Amino acid sequence: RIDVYRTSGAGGQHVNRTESAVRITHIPTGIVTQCQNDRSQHKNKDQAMKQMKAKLYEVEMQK
Amino acid sequence: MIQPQTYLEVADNTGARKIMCIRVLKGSNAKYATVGDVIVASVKEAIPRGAVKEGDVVKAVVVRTKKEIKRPDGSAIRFDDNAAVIINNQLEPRGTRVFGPVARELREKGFMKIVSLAPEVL
Amino acid sequence: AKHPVPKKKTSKARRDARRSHHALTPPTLVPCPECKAMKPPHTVCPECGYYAGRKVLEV
Amino acid sequence: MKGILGVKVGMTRIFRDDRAVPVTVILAGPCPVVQRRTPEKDGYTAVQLGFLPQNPKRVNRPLKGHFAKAGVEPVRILREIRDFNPEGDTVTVEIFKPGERVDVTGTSKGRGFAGVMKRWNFAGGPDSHGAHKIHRHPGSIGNRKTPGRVYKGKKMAGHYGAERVTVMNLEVVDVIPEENLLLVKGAVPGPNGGLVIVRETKKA
Amino acid sequence: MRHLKSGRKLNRHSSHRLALYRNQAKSLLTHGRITTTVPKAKELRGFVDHLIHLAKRGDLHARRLVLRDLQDVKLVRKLFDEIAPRYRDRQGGYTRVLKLAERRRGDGAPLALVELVE
Amino acid sequence: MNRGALIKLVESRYVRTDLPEFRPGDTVRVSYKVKEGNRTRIQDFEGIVIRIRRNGFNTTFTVRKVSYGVGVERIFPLHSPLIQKIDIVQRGRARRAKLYFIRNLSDREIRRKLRADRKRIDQDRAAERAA
RNA sequence: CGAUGUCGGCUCGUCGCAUCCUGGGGCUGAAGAAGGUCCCAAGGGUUGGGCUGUUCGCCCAUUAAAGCGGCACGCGAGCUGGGUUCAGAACGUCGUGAGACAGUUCGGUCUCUAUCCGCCACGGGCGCAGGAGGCUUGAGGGGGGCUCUUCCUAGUACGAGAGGACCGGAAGGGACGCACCUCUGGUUUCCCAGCUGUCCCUCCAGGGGCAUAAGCUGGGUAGCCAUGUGCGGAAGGGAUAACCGCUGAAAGCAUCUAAGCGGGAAGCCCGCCCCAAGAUGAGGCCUCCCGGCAGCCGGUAAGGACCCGGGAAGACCACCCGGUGGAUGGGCCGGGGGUGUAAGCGCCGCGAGGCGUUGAGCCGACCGGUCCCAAUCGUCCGAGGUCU
RNA sequence: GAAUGCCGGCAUGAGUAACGAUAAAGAGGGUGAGAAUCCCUCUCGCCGUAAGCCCAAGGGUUCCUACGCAAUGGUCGUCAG
Ligand SMILES: [Mg+2]
Ligand SMILES: [Mg+2]
Ligand SMILES: [Mg+2]
Ligand SMILES: [Mg+2]
Ligand SMILES: [Mg+2]
Ligand SMILES: [Mg+2]
Ligand SMILES: [Mg+2]
Ligand SMILES: [Mg+2]
Ligand SMILES: [Mg+2]
Ligand SMILES: [Mg+2]
Ligand SMILES: [Mg+2]
Ligand SMILES: [Mg+2]
Ligand SMILES: [Mg+2]
Ligand SMILES: [Mg+2]
Ligand SMILES: [Mg+2]
Ligand SMILES: [Mg+2]
Ligand SMILES: [Mg+2]
Ligand SMILES: [Mg+2]
Ligand SMILES: [Mg+2]
Ligand SMILES: [Mg+2]
Ligand SMILES: [Mg+2]
Ligand SMILES: [Mg+2]
Ligand SMILES: [Mg+2]
Ligand SMILES: [Mg+2]
Ligand SMILES: [Mg+2]
Ligand SMILES: [Mg+2]
Ligand SMILES: [Mg+2]
Ligand SMILES: [Mg+2]
Ligand SMILES: [Mg+2]
Ligand SMILES: [Mg+2]
Ligand SMILES: [Mg+2]
Ligand SMILES: [Mg+2]
Ligand SMILES: [Mg+2]
Ligand SMILES: [Mg+2]
Ligand SMILES: [Mg+2]
Ligand SMILES: [Mg+2]
Ligand SMILES: [Mg+2]
Ligand SMILES: [Mg+2]
Ligand SMILES: [Mg+2]
Ligand SMILES: [Mg+2]
Ligand SMILES: [Mg+2]
Ligand SMILES: [Mg+2]
Ligand SMILES: [Mg+2]
Ligand SMILES: [Mg+2]
Ligand SMILES: [Mg+2]
Ligand SMILES: [Mg+2]
Ligand SMILES: [Mg+2]
Ligand SMILES: [Mg+2]
Ligand SMILES: [Mg+2]
Ligand SMILES: [Mg+2]
Ligand SMILES: [Mg+2]
Ligand SMILES: [Mg+2]
Ligand SMILES: [Mg+2]
Ligand SMILES: [Mg+2]
Ligand SMILES: [Mg+2]
Ligand SMILES: [Mg+2]
Ligand SMILES: [Mg+2]
Ligand SMILES: [Mg+2]
Ligand SMILES: [Mg+2]
Ligand SMILES: [Mg+2]
Ligand SMILES: [Mg+2]
Ligand SMILES: [Mg+2]
Ligand SMILES: [Mg+2]
Ligand SMILES: [Mg+2]
Ligand SMILES: [Mg+2]
Ligand SMILES: [Mg+2]
Ligand SMILES: [Mg+2]
Ligand SMILES: [Mg+2]
Ligand SMILES: [Mg+2]
Ligand SMILES: [Mg+2]
Ligand SMILES: [Mg+2]
Ligand SMILES: [Mg+2]
Ligand SMILES: [Mg+2]
Ligand SMILES: [Mg+2]
Ligand SMILES: [Mg+2]
Ligand SMILES: [Mg+2]
Ligand SMILES: [Mg+2]
Ligand SMILES: [Mg+2]
Ligand SMILES: [Mg+2]
Ligand SMILES: [Mg+2]
Ligand SMILES: [Mg+2]
Ligand SMILES: [Mg+2]
Ligand SMILES: [Mg+2]
Ligand SMILES: [Mg+2]
Ligand SMILES: [Mg+2]
Ligand SMILES: [Mg+2]
Ligand SMILES: [Mg+2]
Ligand SMILES: [Mg+2]
Ligand SMILES: [Mg+2]
Ligand SMILES: [Mg+2]
Ligand SMILES: [Mg+2]
Ligand SMILES: [Mg+2]
Ligand SMILES: [Mg+2]
Ligand SMILES: [Mg+2]
Ligand SMILES: [Mg+2]
Ligand SMILES: [Mg+2]
Ligand SMILES: [Mg+2]
Ligand SMILES: [Mg+2]
Ligand SMILES: [Mg+2]
Ligand SMILES: [Mg+2]
Ligand SMILES: [Mg+2]
Ligand SMILES: [Mg+2]
Ligand SMILES: [Mg+2]
Ligand SMILES: [Mg+2]
Ligand SMILES: [Mg+2]
Ligand SMILES: [Mg+2]
Ligand SMILES: [Mg+2]
Ligand SMILES: [Mg+2]
Ligand SMILES: [Mg+2]
Ligand SMILES: [Mg+2]
Ligand SMILES: [Mg+2]
Ligand SMILES: [Mg+2]
Ligand SMILES: [Mg+2]
Ligand SMILES: [Mg+2]
Ligand SMILES: [Mg+2]
Ligand SMILES: [Mg+2]
Ligand SMILES: [Mg+2]
Ligand SMILES: [Mg+2]
Ligand SMILES: [Mg+2]
Ligand SMILES: [Mg+2]
Ligand SMILES: [Mg+2]
Ligand SMILES: [Mg+2]
Ligand SMILES: [Mg+2]
Ligand SMILES: [Mg+2]
Ligand SMILES: [Mg+2]
Ligand SMILES: [Mg+2]
Ligand SMILES: [Mg+2]
Ligand SMILES: [Mg+2]
Ligand SMILES: [Mg+2]
Ligand SMILES: [Mg+2]
Ligand SMILES: [Mg+2]
Ligand SMILES: [Mg+2]
Ligand SMILES: [Mg+2]
Ligand SMILES: [Mg+2]
Ligand SMILES: [Mg+2]
Ligand SMILES: [Mg+2]
Ligand SMILES: [Mg+2]
Ligand SMILES: [Mg+2]
Ligand SMILES: [Mg+2]
Ligand SMILES: [Mg+2]
Ligand SMILES: [Mg+2]
Ligand SMILES: [Mg+2]
Ligand SMILES: [Mg+2]
Ligand SMILES: [Mg+2]
Ligand SMILES: [Mg+2]
Ligand SMILES: [Mg+2]
Ligand SMILES: [Mg+2]
Ligand SMILES: [Mg+2]
Ligand SMILES: [Mg+2]
Ligand SMILES: [Mg+2]
Ligand SMILES: [Mg+2]
Ligand SMILES: [Mg+2]
Ligand SMILES: [Mg+2]
Ligand SMILES: [Mg+2]
Ligand SMILES: [Mg+2]
Ligand SMILES: [Mg+2]
Ligand SMILES: [Mg+2]
Ligand SMILES: [Zn+2]
Repeated sequence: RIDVYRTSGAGGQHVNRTESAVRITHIPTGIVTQCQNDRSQHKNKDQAMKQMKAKLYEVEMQK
Repeated sequence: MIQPQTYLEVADNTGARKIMCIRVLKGSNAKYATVGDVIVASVKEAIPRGAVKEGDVVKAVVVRTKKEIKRPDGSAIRFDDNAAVIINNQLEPRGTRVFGPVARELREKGFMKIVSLAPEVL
Repeated sequence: AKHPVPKKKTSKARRDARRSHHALTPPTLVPCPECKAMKPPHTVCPECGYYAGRKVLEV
Repeated sequence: MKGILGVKVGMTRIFRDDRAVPVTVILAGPCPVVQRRTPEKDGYTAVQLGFLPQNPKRVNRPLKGHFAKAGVEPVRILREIRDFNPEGDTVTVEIFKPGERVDVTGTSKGRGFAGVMKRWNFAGGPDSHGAHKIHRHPGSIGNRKTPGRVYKGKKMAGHYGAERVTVMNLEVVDVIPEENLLLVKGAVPGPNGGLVIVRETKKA
Repeated sequence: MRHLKSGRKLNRHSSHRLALYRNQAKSLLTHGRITTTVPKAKELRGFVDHLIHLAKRGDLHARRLVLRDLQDVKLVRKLFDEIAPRYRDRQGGYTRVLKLAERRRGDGAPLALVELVE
Repeated sequence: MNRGALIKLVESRYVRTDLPEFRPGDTVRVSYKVKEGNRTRIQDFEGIVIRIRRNGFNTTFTVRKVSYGVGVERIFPLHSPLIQKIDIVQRGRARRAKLYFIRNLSDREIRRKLRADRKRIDQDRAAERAA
């Protein structure tokens, strides 16, 4: 369940009217993960898939 | 007139001394609880080793209000404090006794246990 | 606020049309039964000082 | 569809079965029927009723000819009750019995030029936290370039009250014929001395 | 809304309005007739009538009541001894207001005379 | 018409004449009809009258008492048909019409501030002498 | 780019329906209750709070539900300015450096007057072929539209049990809306009382001003009010949506449809409340008025306006009442109501004070009465009725 | 005919905002062509470690008196720096 919203902090106008930050919440696992580094919503969504793969790889490892 | 943030004296011996109303249980958005209404409250002060402790989230029924209560006979009654008796999910008192008088409004709303336990019903 | 300002000069027509309610009404006067001078009703006649058929004021 | 004209006299409470019941007292009768409207003549059914007695010295000739044509002395107020045709020539409080339900029409109290908070129960603004000269203001009245206008019927400040208001389904608590008094439970529009109309309720 | 509210404000706060009436009352009772604005004159009547009615009573108490407003012993002596007897058989309506025909030049105010009745 | 006399007329049927006079400050016992389940009984309420709100028939009064450690105030319509009787149990002398101030007073201070009204007590004894 | 103010909040909403709830329905791995899934349905409703500038999101307590979106990701000539986008300063980092960072941190001027459209109200003008005073019809338009719990039916149907109805009744709530002030509870700018300091009148006593634009305190009528009181959502009628049918061919059977007919939603149309004949398509009913030269001049009629006393009417205007053949306002009188035993005198006490006279005195609005004062006296408009 | 051109004149906003501390005014008499605004009297309020008095700096006849009110005085003016 990919959520989208506006980035937080510095940036100017192009951070006030832009939903550039993403949050990918996995429904069955309950793990959440966000990103807001780059100005692009999908350069952040790339990151959020990456980190999200990482959190599941951690949990399936912990089993 | 009880609402969220309102502190109530607890007029039982469950061990709670003061509770803070956090919801009035009367539909989706009742603004105020009066005598005979049920509330959810947080226990803010309680004496040691009571049945209830500080931080507990309880239910209670209002037995006295400082805002006067109007009756169909045109009279009214008013108390010096706002007080409640802590109850379980069956509207039964969790304590063995209740202190101070309580309003007769309780009788018609089905709080007989509490009414009989009270030293006076006014 | 942000200092509202007229968008267009008011035309001579529209300016004058706005004044279509500005004409004065003449004063309402009645004759004084004593000295027959015109004066406003319900006031003491300033010309002879009578009101209600009696002398009230020195003239 | 019975009805009568009346004046609002005041409020009290009476005691009925150990209950305090709030009432407005209304001096309703007696009303002479001074004209009947017929389908054949007027296109509809109604009775023009009179109330209260008036000084002939203040009644001009046209009104007098209207009064004279009917069997009636001059009256201060003429009003029609729709779809009502009393057999008699005079309507009194006797037409209502305790327990019947009535609609009462009156002129509400005037508040003159009323604010958006009083008129329409708007929330106004904060009274601190930086609020600047808008404590009782309406706030936004629109959107932006689309639609670039304000809706008809926008709730705004303006005159409020001194208007026709009908409160429906009021209980007749008592009727006191020797005084032409009607006791109605609860509240009736308008001031004491106010002219009201009492009708059989349209509620079932 | 002003529904059924009695009394004029005359654009003065509580104590100024009070001092206005007293001062005018003093002025009326001294000269028997004054000119003021129509509204001041209308409002004045009731205030002075009351003072006169106390003077008709004549007792020490009334003298002390009236003194609260008039403050001047001699004027009250005049109120009780000279003015008051002229109204012994008259019940109220001790003053009279009549409107003047010409307005004040500087501010257009309509004027009236206020006078003690004969 | 006389709107006031009209209201007085409507009120006349419900007026009580049997109740005794008291003032703010007196101690009074009010015998009140009370309903419990399917029966009615009489329950006594005794306390200080701290307020009489006058409006003819619509007069009401307020009685304050301490009950099992809790202040209680009842407001009674002076002409309520639910009042069996009122008993004057003591006459107090106050120097004002509304005794709200006793809400914040100790019992000792109340007793001090509200001295026995000896005049009205003596008067009471003068009556209750029946011929 | 000779300027289209940029997040979020607040205020005010309105619209869409891909419907969160309520209403209707089909299928169900639908026994019942409760769900799942899809169809119809936008009428109304869609909570309070902790965190963070936050939108978002998480959490607490509830709920019938806590819908998703458009409107310059609505709304700064409506407010906020916490976040972003100035100048100061600091951390981390980069750079020899000056300095720099969709990195962070503390701080940081948001502009009284609306011309036009638009909107909320209120008038003036003319029109509605004669002129006037009343009472109305309703084309058209707006408002309103929510919902829960409990009990009876009935612990019946269903069910091994635990559980537990359809339909039909009854009671009581939540929020919202309109109106009201009898009750409850506010305010009550001088209605009453108490008190301090000071100056004054007149030494005592008794008072007055000032301490706020009430000096402070205790109360407080009317009016205006909600927290208080009454009432509203409908009922019912009509046509429908999905859906369920009756009869029934094309197509010998079959089919709710091709001809017909029926049932069927909080929705639509009426019904309820309010506006409303500038409805120029200007409606209807009742009553009153009848000389000089499709024009014009004058004086009138029915009536109206001016002027005045006023009003729970009101910014002005308007509306309503009254104007000496009158109770309209002020006074005065009675009652209500508030305050709570005035001054003066007497008695007790050395005194502060107490007691009596005394529920006294004072006393705005409320309910009335009374011509005492003031609405004196008057003035001006205003029909002579267009043609087939 | 345009340069947010230059100089001058006159419009619109508009009889609109405002008339510059909420310390406060009222009456009688006089003057005068004209008076809420000038003179006088009484009443009322405000300041009183000043909003009173004295000195210096700066200003430079504003001082006093008589006669005046076109302009100056944010209204008026017979009054006045
Ligand atoms: Mg940057
Ligand atoms: Mg962008
Ligand atoms: Mg408390
Ligand atoms: Mg703790
Ligand atoms: Mg703890
Ligand atoms: Mg206790
Ligand atoms: Mg500003
Ligand atoms: Mg503005
Ligand atoms: Mg332009
Ligand atoms: Mg312009
Ligand atoms: Mg012209
Ligand atoms: Mg012109
Ligand atoms: Mg009865
Ligand atoms: Mg009004
Ligand atoms: Mg407002
Ligand atoms: Mg409202
Ligand atoms: Mg409101
Ligand atoms: Mg309202
Ligand atoms: Mg709203
Ligand atoms: Mg709010
Ligand atoms: Mg706020
Ligand atoms: Mg507010
Ligand atoms: Mg600010
Ligand atoms: Mg402010
Ligand atoms: Mg548009
Ligand atoms: Mg109106
Ligand atoms: Mg009902
Ligand atoms: Mg108003
Ligand atoms: Mg008003
Ligand atoms: Mg106001
Ligand atoms: Mg009045
Ligand atoms: Mg006035
Ligand atoms: Mg004022
Ligand atoms: Mg002014
Ligand atoms: Mg003062
Ligand atoms: Mg006095
Ligand atoms: Mg005049
Ligand atoms: Mg009354
Ligand atoms: Mg006794
Ligand atoms: Mg005692
Ligand atoms: Mg006690
Ligand atoms: Mg640009
Ligand atoms: Mg431009
Ligand atoms: Mg809103
Ligand atoms: Mg749909
Ligand atoms: Mg459904
Ligand atoms: Mg289903
Ligand atoms: Mg089921
Ligand atoms: Mg489906
Ligand atoms: Mg909907
Ligand atoms: Mg809608
Ligand atoms: Mg919706
Ligand atoms: Mg929430
Ligand atoms: Mg918050
Ligand atoms: Mg948040
Ligand atoms: Mg915070
Ligand atoms: Mg977040
Ligand atoms: Mg929870
Ligand atoms: Mg925006
Ligand atoms: Mg966008
Ligand atoms: Mg967009
Ligand atoms: Mg914003
Ligand atoms: Mg804007
Ligand atoms: Mg704009
Ligand atoms: Mg700031
Ligand atoms: Mg900041
Ligand atoms: Mg910050
Ligand atoms: Mg710069
Ligand atoms: Mg370095
Ligand atoms: Mg260097
Ligand atoms: Mg850079
Ligand atoms: Mg930076
Ligand atoms: Mg700072
Ligand atoms: Mg910063
Ligand atoms: Mg701004
Ligand atoms: Mg304009
Ligand atoms: Mg325009
Ligand atoms: Mg018009
Ligand atoms: Mg024409
Ligand atoms: Mg219609
Ligand atoms: Mg139209
Ligand atoms: Mg409609
Ligand atoms: Mg049973
Ligand atoms: Mg059975
Ligand atoms: Mg049912
Ligand atoms: Mg049912
Ligand atoms: Mg209900
Ligand atoms: Mg409500
Ligand atoms: Mg009242
Ligand atoms: Mg009240
Ligand atoms: Mg009250
Ligand atoms: Mg009051
Ligand atoms: Mg006084
Ligand atoms: Mg005082
Ligand atoms: Mg007084
Ligand atoms: Mg001392
Ligand atoms: Mg003093
Ligand atoms: Mg002296
Ligand atoms: Mg003394
Ligand atoms: Mg002084
Ligand atoms: Mg002062
Ligand atoms: Mg202070
Ligand atoms: Mg007070
Ligand atoms: Mg109070
Ligand atoms: Mg409320
Ligand atoms: Mg209801
Ligand atoms: Mg067919
Ligand atoms: Mg049907
Ligand atoms: Mg229906
Ligand atoms: Mg419904
Ligand atoms: Mg009409
Ligand atoms: Mg109408
Ligand atoms: Mg018409
Ligand atoms: Mg017509
Ligand atoms: Mg008026
Ligand atoms: Mg008239
Ligand atoms: Mg006349
Ligand atoms: Mg007479
Ligand atoms: Mg009168
Ligand atoms: Mg009178
Ligand atoms: Mg009394
Ligand atoms: Mg005494
Ligand atoms: Mg005494
Ligand atoms: Mg002695
Ligand atoms: Mg009295
Ligand atoms: Mg008479
Ligand atoms: Mg005349
Ligand atoms: Mg040129
Ligand atoms: Mg060219
Ligand atoms: Mg040029
Ligand atoms: Mg130039
Ligand atoms: Mg210019
Ligand atoms: Mg101009
Ligand atoms: Mg003007
Ligand atoms: Mg303007
Ligand atoms: Mg203006
Ligand atoms: Mg103006
Ligand atoms: Mg101004
Ligand atoms: Mg102005
Ligand atoms: Mg100035
Ligand atoms: Mg000024
Ligand atoms: Mg002034
Ligand atoms: Mg003179
Ligand atoms: Mg002279
Ligand atoms: Mg003078
Ligand atoms: Mg002083
Ligand atoms: Mg000193
Ligand atoms: Mg020098
Ligand atoms: Mg110079
Ligand atoms: Mg010189
Ligand atoms: Mg000279
Ligand atoms: Mg000059
Ligand atoms: Mg001059
Ligand atoms: Mg000048
Ligand atoms: Mg100047
Ligand atoms: Mg001169
Ligand atoms: Mg000089
Ligand atoms: Zn004359």
